[PDB]
Amino acid sequence: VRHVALSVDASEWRQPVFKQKVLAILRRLHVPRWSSPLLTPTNIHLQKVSGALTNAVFFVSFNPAPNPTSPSESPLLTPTIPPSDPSHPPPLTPEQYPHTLLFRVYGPSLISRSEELRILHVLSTQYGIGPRVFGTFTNGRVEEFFPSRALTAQELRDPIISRGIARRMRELHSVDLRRLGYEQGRATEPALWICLKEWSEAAEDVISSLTALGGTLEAWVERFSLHRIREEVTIYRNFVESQSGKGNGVVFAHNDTQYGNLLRLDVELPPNTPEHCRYIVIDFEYASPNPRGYDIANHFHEWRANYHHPTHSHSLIPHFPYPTPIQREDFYRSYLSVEVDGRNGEEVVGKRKDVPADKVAALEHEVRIWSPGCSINWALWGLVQAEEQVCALATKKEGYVPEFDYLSYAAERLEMFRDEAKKLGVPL
Amino acid sequence: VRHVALSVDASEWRQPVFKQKVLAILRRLHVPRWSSPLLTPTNIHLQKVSGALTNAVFFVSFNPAPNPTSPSESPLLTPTIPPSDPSHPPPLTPEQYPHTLLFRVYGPSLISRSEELRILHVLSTQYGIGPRVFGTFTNGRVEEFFPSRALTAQELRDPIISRGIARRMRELHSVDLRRLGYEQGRATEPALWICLKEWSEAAEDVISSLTALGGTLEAWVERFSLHRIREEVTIYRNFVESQSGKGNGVVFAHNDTQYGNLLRLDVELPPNTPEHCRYIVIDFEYASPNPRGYDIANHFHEWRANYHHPTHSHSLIPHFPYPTPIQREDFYRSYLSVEVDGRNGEEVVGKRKDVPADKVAALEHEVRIWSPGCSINWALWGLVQAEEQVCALATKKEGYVPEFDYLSYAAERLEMFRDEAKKLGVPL
Ligand SMILES: [Cl-]
Ligand SMILES: [Cl-]
Ligand SMILES: [Cl-]
Ligand SMILES: [Cl-]
Ligand SMILES: [Cl-]
Ligand SMILES: [Cl-]
Repeated sequence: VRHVALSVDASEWRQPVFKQKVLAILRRLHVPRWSSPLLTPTNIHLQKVSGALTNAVFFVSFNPAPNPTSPSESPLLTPTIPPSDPSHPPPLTPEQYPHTLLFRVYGPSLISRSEELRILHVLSTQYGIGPRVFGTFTNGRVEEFFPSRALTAQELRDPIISRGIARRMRELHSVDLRRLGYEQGRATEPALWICLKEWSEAAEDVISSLTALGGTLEAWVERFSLHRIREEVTIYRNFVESQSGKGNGVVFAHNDTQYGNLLRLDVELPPNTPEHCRYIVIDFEYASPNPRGYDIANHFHEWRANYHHPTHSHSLIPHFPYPTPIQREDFYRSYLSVEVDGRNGEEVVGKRKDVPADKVAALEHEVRIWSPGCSINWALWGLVQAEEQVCALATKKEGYVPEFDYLSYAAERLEMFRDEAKKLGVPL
Repeated sequence: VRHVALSVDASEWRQPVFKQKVLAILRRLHVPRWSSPLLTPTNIHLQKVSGALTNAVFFVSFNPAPNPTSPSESPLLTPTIPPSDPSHPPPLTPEQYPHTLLFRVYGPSLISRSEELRILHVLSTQYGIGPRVFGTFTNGRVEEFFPSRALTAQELRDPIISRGIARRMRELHSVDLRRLGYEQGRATEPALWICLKEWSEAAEDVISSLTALGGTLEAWVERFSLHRIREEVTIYRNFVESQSGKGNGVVFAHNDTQYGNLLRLDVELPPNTPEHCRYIVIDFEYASPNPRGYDIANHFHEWRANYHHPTHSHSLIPHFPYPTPIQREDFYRSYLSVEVDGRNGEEVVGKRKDVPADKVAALEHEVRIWSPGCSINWALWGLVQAEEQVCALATKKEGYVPEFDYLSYAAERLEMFRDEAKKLGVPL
């Protein structure tokens, strides 16, 4: 995998130097067509993909005009081709136009990028999962963009799309964890527990600024009793491990199947290939060993929309419905109808009706047991993202309005955890 | 440009070993996606493109099914995706499916392949012309196929398509011949003359088997007086060089713009990009320095269809009409409305109406002067392809029926030459 030792400043993406540095990276990576010596940075049609939280993602597609386009924001959707100047054609004919790319810029940060790269490499070459990476640069990487778009929240409950999502996760979960570097395989410890320990310690660092001020803000931390969380994780963990239906260890989980990381491929499928195969999962930033019921339960929470992803303060929280018992069963049947022979890797697909009911009900129990974990997971993740809001609140920076209210985000998910855990049977 | 030292036997293209060797070449070339270790030769959906004469050309596209498809013949047209087996999916999801390739296998043989490669490299990197070559093997090369199809004979006279063809040739002709290795630039000797000398000497070798037998076959050679051709080339050459309107030296000519080497690109063009830009020229096997009027006159002859390309004996010779004076003028206006600044390479496109009439009429005279050359060119090329038919005739191989009647092909074009040259003014 090719590498170039150059960086971009994502905060400068609206400036010409950004296109100059992008082009330099594409040339040194020998990205085809983009490396043509006949092009210059003005040929970069640049868009920032909205809804990314941690990292900045950009579309890079071909601008045929002699003068540059202004950079704009856009959703995750195949860029429209910008107009040309008929009197000053580009130096290439259309079959040579450069293809569209995803240009990922890392923020600061789970798994490392160097380990994420090695995993992505195994996933693609041994299991046929993941994007084509043209190369990496100092703080990001460059990927092929296949024409496609993100799903909507409404599309998660479509039975055909839901069926495809269940298939793709099953395919993810059939990856041999040993090939990824986890020596213990299915007996590896769930990444959930390590995430709750690290983020609860960081959460404590963040909210100590509120406590130290006393008064109002300390009262807020006490109203939502944020210090007893460690004592509530441990009680929940002891209940889970004490369950016989907790599942057989862990699998390679995506851990973040919100609709923004689910793609509809814009492609003509082969004859007989089912409609639900045009759907795939993207963005493995959070992927790691976890119980399969955790990954699935997380997806079901994501039916409600803006579960992991926070809501902007100027928008209404979506609130789509959680899947009913039969929609979850449709999901399980689709999920379990796919078997991958571990010896040779062959995938065989069977009828959903032939899945046995004890297998379907056992998976439901797994989901039920791991589902509260997803909420405390994102709750503690929320308190960590609140570092900046807290720092402002503690300083009383005039006129500050946070882009996301992560404090409220965390309270809400913490109460989701406490409530689902109580109704599950956890003595919290 | 990557290279692998392996060969294929094009005569074995219907056999499994052919797919095995194709896959081996794609891996060693590191063709993306095709190099995936999850694929095998049964994933090669293989088609032989019809209408190739010298060399064998194959489509290589993705077969998703566990069992191989049978190899078939096909025209130059984007292969349909063959059906999959829903119970045994391919090991890749659709965004990873390998793209379609052109797999060219050379026959025996103008310019060399090693020089053709260096020229193709200059044409692509400095002028934006030509195919993306993934790599070469011992007797061929592997190219990207962009979705597209060959034109039909009927489409050559469509004013929009004709306009695009004229543009693309102008763009070809603006190439600096010095960048291609021809030190003398526009003063380089026309390749026509070297082709007529070499092929007339080979023609003589071929037809000497007919003469040596006497009787019938010698009478045939005398009926079409094939020995006085050298004396007729020289007379025609002295008339041409004596013309003041012969044009200003030579340009990089394609020399073979039959409809089979003209492509309609299947692509969504940028806004404001004119319809005729979806048309391009392919296959540079015959390209070389020649007078621009020669290349254009050759294209006009090709309006009649099956000019260069022979007709199969079981088919009727097409016989579409030659372009009228105004269709040729439409062609000249479109051709001359494009200027490429030689200093910096910028292309500017103007209105066809603003082309001056003296420039249009001067180009017509160039075409008229060089047009008989095209017929003697293909006539002598025909006598050379007749080696095998003559060898059979001279042996009286029982039941022999030639795939193409090259002897008749050559007589016909030789009389086209003699007739157009007489009506031009050549004392032949
Ligand atoms: Cl590509
Ligand atoms: Cl163009
Ligand atoms: Cl399939
Ligand atoms: Cl490609
Ligand atoms: Cl598939
Ligand atoms: Cl244009």
